[PDB]
Amino acid sequence: FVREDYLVRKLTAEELQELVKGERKVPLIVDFYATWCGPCILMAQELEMLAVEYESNAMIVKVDTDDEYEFARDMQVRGLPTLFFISPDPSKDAIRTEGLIPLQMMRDIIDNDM
Amino acid sequence: AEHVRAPYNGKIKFNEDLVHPTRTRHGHPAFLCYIDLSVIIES
Amino acid sequence: TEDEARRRNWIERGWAPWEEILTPEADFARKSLNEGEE
Amino acid sequence: TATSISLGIDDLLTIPSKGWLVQDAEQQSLILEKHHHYGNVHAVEKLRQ
Amino acid sequence: TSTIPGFNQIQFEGFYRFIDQGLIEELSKFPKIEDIDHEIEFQLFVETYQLVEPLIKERDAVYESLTYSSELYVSAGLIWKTNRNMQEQRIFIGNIPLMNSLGTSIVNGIYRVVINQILQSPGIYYQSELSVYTGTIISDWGGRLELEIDKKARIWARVSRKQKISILVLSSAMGSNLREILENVCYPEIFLSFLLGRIGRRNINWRLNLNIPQNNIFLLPRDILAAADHLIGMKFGMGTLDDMNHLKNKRIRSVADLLQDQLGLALARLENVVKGTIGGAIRHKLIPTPQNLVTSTPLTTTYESFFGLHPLSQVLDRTNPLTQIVHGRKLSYLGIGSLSIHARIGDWGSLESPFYELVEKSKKAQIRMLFLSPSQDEYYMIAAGNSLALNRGIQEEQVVPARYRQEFLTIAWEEVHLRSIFPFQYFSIGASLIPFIEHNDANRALMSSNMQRQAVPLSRSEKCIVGTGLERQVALDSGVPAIAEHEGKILYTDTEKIILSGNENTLSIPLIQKPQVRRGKCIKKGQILADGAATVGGELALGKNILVAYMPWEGYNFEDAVLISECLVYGDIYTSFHIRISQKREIKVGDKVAGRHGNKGIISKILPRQDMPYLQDGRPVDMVFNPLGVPSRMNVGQIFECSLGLAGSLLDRHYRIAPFDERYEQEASRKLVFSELYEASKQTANPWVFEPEYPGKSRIFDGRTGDPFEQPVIIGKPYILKLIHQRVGEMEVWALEGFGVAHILQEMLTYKSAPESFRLLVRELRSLALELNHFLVSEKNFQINRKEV
Repeated sequence: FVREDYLVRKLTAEELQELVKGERKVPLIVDFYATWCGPCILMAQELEMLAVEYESNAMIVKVDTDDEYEFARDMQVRGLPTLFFISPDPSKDAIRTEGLIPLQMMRDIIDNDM
Repeated sequence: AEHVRAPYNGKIKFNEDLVHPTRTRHGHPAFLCYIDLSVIIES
Repeated sequence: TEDEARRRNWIERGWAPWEEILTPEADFARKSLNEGEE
Repeated sequence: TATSISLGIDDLLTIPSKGWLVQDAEQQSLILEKHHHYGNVHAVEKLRQ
Repeated sequence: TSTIPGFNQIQFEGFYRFIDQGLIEELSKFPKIEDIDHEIEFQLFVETYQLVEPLIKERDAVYESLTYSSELYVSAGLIWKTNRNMQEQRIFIGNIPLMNSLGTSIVNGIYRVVINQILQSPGIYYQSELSVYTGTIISDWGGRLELEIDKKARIWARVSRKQKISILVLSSAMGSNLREILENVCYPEIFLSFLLGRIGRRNINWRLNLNIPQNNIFLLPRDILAAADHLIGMKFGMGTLDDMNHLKNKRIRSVADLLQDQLGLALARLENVVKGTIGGAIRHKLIPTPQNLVTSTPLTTTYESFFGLHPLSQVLDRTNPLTQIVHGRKLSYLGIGSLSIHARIGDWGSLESPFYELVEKSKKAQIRMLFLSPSQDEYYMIAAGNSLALNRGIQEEQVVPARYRQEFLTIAWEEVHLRSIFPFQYFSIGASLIPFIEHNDANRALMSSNMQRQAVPLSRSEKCIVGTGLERQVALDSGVPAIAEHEGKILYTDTEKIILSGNENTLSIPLIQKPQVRRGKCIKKGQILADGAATVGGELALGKNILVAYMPWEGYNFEDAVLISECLVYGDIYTSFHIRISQKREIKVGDKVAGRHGNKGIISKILPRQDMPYLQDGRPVDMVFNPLGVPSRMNVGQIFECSLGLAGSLLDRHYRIAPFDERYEQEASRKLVFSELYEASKQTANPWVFEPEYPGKSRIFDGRTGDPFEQPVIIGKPYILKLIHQRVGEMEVWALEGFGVAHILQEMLTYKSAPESFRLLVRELRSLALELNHFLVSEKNFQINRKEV
């Protein structure tokens, strides 16, 4: 076996609707990157580090807005790098963050707001 | 071949009828001379 | 044979001596270079 | 030892008119390249320039 | 494409190709084997080929002095008679040596690397001998075939110096008649007037514009007909001669092709071993399938003799992390040079380099990097210029220096096809590690490479203040640092091991290094865990940043001798460990040091700290180079490295200057250096660092006097590397006898080792049945005394 080089998992918009409708044990982080975007090179590395640091205690996934542009617009995304933190409790409001937020702000949100 | 180079800024002056027209090794037009030619430089 | 090949160029290869309009430096080249290098 | 023969980036000393001379040789070459495209100058003359 | 390739990838992709096809390819050529009585038959069922993993791990094989190898098994049919006299046993065919990931094979305990071989590419070539138009097919077996015209055509094919036949006669022997020649050649009345492997097929098709299908791997007669037709073309001048020495006409054989050849030899030996054992089975009966009629000897001993003896299998130069990489990228004509940083061996054995493509408006390309061999890249206008020129015209018509065919020329961007965008594209690894290389005479680029390949790893290695950014690539690909194999949180770290936990699974990584991770760190898969010898922070760290002045001292730095401070002995700064037991080798008089710029020198003098020259900040300099070396070897780049290293020492900045920064801007390197010198000055309030009167130089003081040397001395903190460490000749005989000093000559040639060697001379001639007889004549008595010989 050779261990896969990346942990942040790309989803389609429908696979994301499935993942949000189904019950979750852990916070879901959704990254709306796009591959032409400069800051997304950095955000992808921050999210890879977050995805290692939290192991199975967070579900970190990404959605390329080249593919799911209308879904990004319906998510009220107004730019990239953008990130949703969706609580496992479905009553709570999700948090959208915009720009390269620090990895410590990601940890803060995941530990204290989700 | 030695190159003669202008020692001063100014206006070249000479009677160009004393010298034969030619095409240089570089395709530039030039004059080819077989005399002692005096060239003025009005600096 | 020059003239037979001239005819063969005209008839088969489609040759004609289309006159070339030259800038005076290109004409000077196309004349002076007939006489020698320098 | 009492002196020193140390070399620095501005101890080297490009001849001041080099820029003009290069500009000269550049402008002629550009003009010849232009005239080579025009078919006034053949490839051997351009090479030799 | 997007990034500098892994340096070992050329080996890696070669070895994987050998596994991915070379095994099938070579096993498929194993024939059915028939006995002498035509009744018993043996064959390998190649479809069952099975490499079982090495049962011994690398670190055990190297310790036990063994070969780290996978075991090949194949099922083998053997019909001992008709009907059920059949066995189809799975048999062990033998050990194939496996590559370790950094590109080396452990063979009998010693790391070996297979050097790449350069050969003349298969195909067809035309030489103008003396005019004697001479065609030559090269098959990929190295077999020549020659064609020639000297006058009036009458093309001969040549087989030997006494064997030439007209090509219509050869074609008749190949079964092609004059009607086929007439139909299949462009100039048939000229012909009538006379009355290879996959790479070879490709190159002959390309060079002759033929369209023979690839499945016709061998030479066809129509290939020779086309070669003669093109030779008539050359005779008329309807073509070009080919230059054999040019890099475009070379191919590279990697580890893949040599290992595959050695599998071919091993299987041909297996064929002889099966034939001989079937013989013993057909004469002594013996036992069927004892394992089978196969021994392990052919493969195992073929590969181990390849590694032991073949000139292209060489012990890994484990001297330092750079040489471990560079060795596996050598390119030898025997069986030299090294592959450029971005070079890739293509699927046809050509060496390909990446070029950005300027397709403008029509096409919708996805990836705009081509990879092109020197055969292709001459038919493109490659520019190396920049788009940073504008005029009352337009950017498209702005001209740049480009390369087309083998020529250099100036063309508009509108004409440019490709751009050579990567800085390191043409450099070897050693050349890429030299900052400001464009300011060093390229003659020394090889030498300055060699210097780094002689640098001893130092205890307390240290990152260079000025670099190029390839120290990272070298550290990563050397495999001397412990790279993580799996993501996770760190659990434990000491001198013996690192421990990871991730994906809720643990991994233990023993160190054979110092841990860079804190025990609380979290690690992504391929990040560094521990630095190796001569790495720091995952950068190559072959040397130390030594405070240096360039001034001629009182001869102890005569012609690149070097003075060092005693502090270099105090600080263990150049203390190495040499293992035999180990010895703590300090730096000594007569040790060799070099900068990366080819500024080598030998330590002649060690002075105490207060005898050194000292700066206006009071610090004594730690070495004194001599400046006459700088124009001797023409290396102005080191003065930049000096000055900017000083800046980096004072600003606490490292610098990673990619080559040819002058492409941005003229004087760009001077601007960087002077800018950072001025920043270091004004931030530290050290106005002597940037003296505007003579920037980069400063006045410095004699530690034995306190007076300043009256002219400013160039100062720096360059990166200095410590390097690794009786015939009486005929020209000495000529010199001694020139001095007439002939009793010394007699001593040196006789009793220091008639003389016994003249006894040998006479005895061997006497053994050739010639009497070399020595007489001397008495001056007194004329007696012919025979010498003792």
